[PDB]
Amino acid sequence: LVASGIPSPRADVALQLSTPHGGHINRMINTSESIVELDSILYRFRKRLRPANIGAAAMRLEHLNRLERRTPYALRVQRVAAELQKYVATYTDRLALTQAANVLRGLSAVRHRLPPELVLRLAAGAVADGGAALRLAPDVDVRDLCFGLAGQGFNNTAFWARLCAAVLPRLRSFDPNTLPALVTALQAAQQLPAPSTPQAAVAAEALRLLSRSETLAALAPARLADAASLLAGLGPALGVAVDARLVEAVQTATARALPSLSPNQLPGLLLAVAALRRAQLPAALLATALPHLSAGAVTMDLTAVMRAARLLAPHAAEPAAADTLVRLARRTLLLLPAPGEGLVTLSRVPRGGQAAGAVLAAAAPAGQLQGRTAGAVEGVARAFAAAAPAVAPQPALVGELAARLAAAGEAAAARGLLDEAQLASLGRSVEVLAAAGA
Amino acid sequence: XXXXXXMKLTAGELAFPGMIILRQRGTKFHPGANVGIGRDHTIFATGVGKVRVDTQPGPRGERRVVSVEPLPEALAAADSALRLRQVEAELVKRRAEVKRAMLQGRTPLEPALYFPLPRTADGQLSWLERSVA
Amino acid sequence: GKKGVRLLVKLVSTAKTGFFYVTEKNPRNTPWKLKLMKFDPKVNKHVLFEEQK
Amino acid sequence: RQKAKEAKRAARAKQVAEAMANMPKTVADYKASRRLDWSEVSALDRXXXXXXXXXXXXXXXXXX
Amino acid sequence: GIIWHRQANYRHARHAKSASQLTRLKRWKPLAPAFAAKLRKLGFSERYWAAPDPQDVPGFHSPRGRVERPRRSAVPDMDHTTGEPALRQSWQPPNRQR
RNA sequence: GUGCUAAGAGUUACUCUUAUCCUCAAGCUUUUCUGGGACGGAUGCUUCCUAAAUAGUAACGGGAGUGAUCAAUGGUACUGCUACUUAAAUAGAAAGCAGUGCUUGACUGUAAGAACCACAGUUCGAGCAGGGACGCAAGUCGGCAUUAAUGACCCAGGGUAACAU
RNA sequence: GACACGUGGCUAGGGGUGAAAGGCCAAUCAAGUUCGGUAAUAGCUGGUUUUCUGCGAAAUCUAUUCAGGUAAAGAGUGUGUACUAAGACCAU
Ligand SMILES: [Mg+2]
Ligand SMILES: [Mg+2]
Ligand SMILES: [Mg+2]
Ligand SMILES: [Mg+2]
Ligand SMILES: [Mg+2]
Repeated sequence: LVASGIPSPRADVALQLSTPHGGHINRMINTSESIVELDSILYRFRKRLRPANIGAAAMRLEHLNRLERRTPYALRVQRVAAELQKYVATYTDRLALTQAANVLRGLSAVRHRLPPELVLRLAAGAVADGGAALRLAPDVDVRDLCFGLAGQGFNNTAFWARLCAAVLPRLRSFDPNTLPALVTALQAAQQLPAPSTPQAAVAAEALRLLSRSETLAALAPARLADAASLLAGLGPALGVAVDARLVEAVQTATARALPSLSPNQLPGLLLAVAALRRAQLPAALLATALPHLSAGAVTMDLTAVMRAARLLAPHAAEPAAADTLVRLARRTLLLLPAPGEGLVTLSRVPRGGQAAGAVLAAAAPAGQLQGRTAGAVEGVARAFAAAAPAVAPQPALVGELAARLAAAGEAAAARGLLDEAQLASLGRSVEVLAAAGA
Repeated sequence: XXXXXXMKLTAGELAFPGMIILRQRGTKFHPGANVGIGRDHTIFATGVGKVRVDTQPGPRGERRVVSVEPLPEALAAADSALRLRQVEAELVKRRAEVKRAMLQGRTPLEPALYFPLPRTADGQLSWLERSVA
Repeated sequence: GKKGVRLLVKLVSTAKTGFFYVTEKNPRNTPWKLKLMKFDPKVNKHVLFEEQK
Repeated sequence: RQKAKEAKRAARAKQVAEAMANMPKTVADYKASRRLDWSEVSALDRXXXXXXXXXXXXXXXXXX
Repeated sequence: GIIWHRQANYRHARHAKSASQLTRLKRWKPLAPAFAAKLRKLGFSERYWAAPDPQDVPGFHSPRGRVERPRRSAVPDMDHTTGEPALRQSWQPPNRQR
């Protein structure tokens, strides 16, 4: 304890940092618990950084940006991303597959696109052999490499052919939850055509691995949501079929993995199983996932309340569905700016780590109007026009909801984020809601 | 010398555990809820909450009781005792991260020596090396 | 002071391993050999401690 | 030299184990010698702490 | 690059101190910034309390010494004529040189 | 070092070795505050007035203390009575006055956070682990209602532990 | 005459000589002069040499063989980082 107001040294951090071993900069990076703390660490050692430190810094920037709920397009994140991009340009042929996968995933998940010749160098360096880089690297490195190269553009379809030819013999030795990231990375580029063939072959063998029992009950939660979405989206096109063994296994494991999903992940999984049964929402599964949907609606972003409102669109007369839908109505009322905040004040927003961007999500929730929520207010408008008799008991609530939907639509159309088809559908949904509101 | 003896955190000031509320000679102010009292009658907070100074009937006359009232957003996130301890722990951890962000790595927070682990007992964290049988 | 005959003296453990406590004592007002049960960290059990110089 | 070291370690471990086995009798002896509430300084009996100091100092001189 | 030191007031006279005070004095504290700046400029870069012996490493031992003789070192040095210019304000001329 | 002296030794008066009174010749020390200097006085710590209603605030400015006591005057659980407890201030239906029953927490390893503060240090400290004490429990106990009785480091000595010879 | 003078000689520096004065020993002697160590040392005194532009203190406090010295804190400058603030005022 230095000077009575300066934090006393923590126990485990001092025990980890005091080593005879090397690795001090990477340990300082890994104990940085916020963003300009990491930037001050990168400032202190900027004449001392090596490729391992650049990979660790990119991964830690990714984790700290997701750890708060602030946007990746913030200036702090983009400055750290460009500073790491300088060292990536310096060491562009020295980076091994661990470090190249680290910098690619870290700079794609903060949505900072590298120059495409640098991405070309960084992928050709991964395949400048007889595929020997992809046979000495573990499954997580291949997953991070595929996720990073699915971003940064780079739908080269010749690089992906040799990557999929290198990873196909090794794929059944992979841990069973890195497979959905591989299939998602193949789908995210312009691979898997007819909406070349080793890519579809490794996607088919990955979905054959994911479809089986005794592993689908052994995936981690929130990996089964993406696996169920990928199966429901790509089953009849290439791989497994309608069969009730898979749907029974998905429902059984979904009933067990309910509490371990964050509220932004539940409606994706339930729409995934709804799409699975169309290749619906069966009995006594909605009655145990819907208390979770009501308890997760207090902290739930606007595209997630879209997915939950579309989920609760085809039935509204049930009282549990009705008050769940009015809870989503109050949530959409809360996080969408008034046409005329008062929850917390903007002067006291934390610059710290844990959920500081969530406090910035309140305290004038305007300014979170990116393009995703710009189309998503139209989607929520359609989903609430579908669910008439659940919210229609509350007249002033649905009137103020229509007012805020129209105000956000006008504002984001003024910002250039909508077009005339979305504006017309938004107008139809807001006039339905406003006619129901009086 | 100087012997500064006064009240440090006034009423309505947000407090965190360990913060000295007032330093006095003799119990001019008496401890209340979520409040500890030291050897020299120092009043220190044992909970996250705003300080409240209220006057109550006393054995000699007009006792002033210093207390810490927990936040209304706490006791809503919180059997109850375990839940309050978990809520307080997260607030204390968040305070440290915010303070470290505000002091931008310009103060010597942790040892980070080139030495073998700073002497560790079975419990660990001893700045005292002790030989082991 | 020189008028005050109270001195510091040592309390050696019965158990073994020579762990000790140093506490002061008046010789005149206590001509006992001072014996108390104190915690011994070597054995982690309470044992007795007699007075030796 | 290490055989002599392990012999010394075993010898000290043996003596501490034997004294730890003897130890409950030692605390009982000390507690009994401090305890005085029986057979007071005289048959007068007439004040408990006054009679529990003169005999205790006399026992301390006897058990010096 | 922080210069650390052990706290003083713990070597002796521990009977006259409270349990919390003794627990507090076992900890180490960093040097004050002004003193640390002077030591850093003077060139102080000591990574260990004492230098590790090159011997005692397996395979690196004395040809004829069974180990070596340690030589415990003392720490007094202050004279206004010859030793430690850091510990004197000015230089004293010598005493008549016989 | 120098002159005599003492005790051994050699050639066997003289010479050598060692020691030390009293002489000779040297070498070193021989603070500071101060309505000049000298003289006298003082140089840690605590409290009250100055000090002007947060804190803080000077003068060889003005009045009291202190360099401890106590194996109980410590801890815990109780029993009677009521204007004292002390250096002063703040306080105290017990933190007062008389008692009892057990005990040693007058511990081991730590401690977030603060008061303070040039630095060194100083002060409070909930909580965790160990083993205990008292109490049916509630819960208190890391010395005493608090603020004084607390001299760094070096050096020397003791117990124990590891390594070494 | 315990005299004066002349010509060579002797006593030299921690030493000489002195009817004894801190006297004399080549016009600065309670330690000669010259040379060397020596570019001794001086917290003291004096001095520090062309121009323009921008910013701009302090004489408080703590410690000190220390109070005309030094070091730390306060107050300055440049550089960096970062807030519509770890800021200044005013209102309730
Ligand atoms: Mg003293
Ligand atoms: Mg020793
Ligand atoms: Mg000479
Ligand atoms: Mg001024
Ligand atoms: Mg001065």
